[PDB]
Amino acid sequence: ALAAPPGELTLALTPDDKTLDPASLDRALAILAEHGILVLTGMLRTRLTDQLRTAMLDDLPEVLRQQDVPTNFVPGHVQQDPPVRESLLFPDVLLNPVVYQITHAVLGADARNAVYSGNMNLPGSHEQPVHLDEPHLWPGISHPPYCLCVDVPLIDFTLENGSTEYWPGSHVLNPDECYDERGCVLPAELERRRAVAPPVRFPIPVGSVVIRDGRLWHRGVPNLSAAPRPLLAMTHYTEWFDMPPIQLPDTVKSWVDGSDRHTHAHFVAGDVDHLT
Ligand code: NI
Repeated sequence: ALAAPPGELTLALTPDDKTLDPASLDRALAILAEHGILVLTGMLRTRLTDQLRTAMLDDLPEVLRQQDVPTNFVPGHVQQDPPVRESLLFPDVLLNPVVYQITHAVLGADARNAVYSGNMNLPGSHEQPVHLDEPHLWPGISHPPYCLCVDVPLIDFTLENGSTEYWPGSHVLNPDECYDERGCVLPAELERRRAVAPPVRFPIPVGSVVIRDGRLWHRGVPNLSAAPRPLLAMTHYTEWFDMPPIQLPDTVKSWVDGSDRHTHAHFVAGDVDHLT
């Protein structure tokens, strides 16, 4: 069992680091190209993650009261958006300079964030099937990345509370008849891959940010703790990939809109209801 993120996937920062130096950026990119997953430690201040964790746990009762609680694949992996109230929208989270340095270098200067969502993994949750969150664009074709998932754990993720299983290097795999309509990986391909490059799972401390290819094979797993495990999730896409805009209150337009760290946003006059 791993006690920490593996050194080969990890770059250590502080919240004062606003850019990676050239050698660190090169390493970040080499990790993403080879392994499809990069763990950045020490990115976000406690003040921010505390507030986001508290807001998501406070919203959970409303989410659980809905008629059909929306889940990712199997019981206990609840889809839950974080609030888009002005007081909980932070430049260092939505427009993190290190994250965008990386996504600009991989996806281009006009890459844009188009997801502001989350995954609440409840106590007693089930095992998800191995899947990709975003598909390859044509079957049987090798092509470069068009999207990067930016995952923000809001508590310490442990082997006990449902730290995600990742399949390193799987982001480039796209043989024929590999994926079903839900993005789940066909069992024959899973087992062939396992023999060559087995999956890994490891603790990730709150304050970290995980950047990964949207095509990376992974699965959520059971949370065997007594506490819900919140993840905040964003996804950067090439400018040409069609996505609906993120609904944001126009009280953040001044700093969101016109930044060179792009967001595909629609700005609204009221407060936005993130939950319904
Ligand atoms: Ni997933």
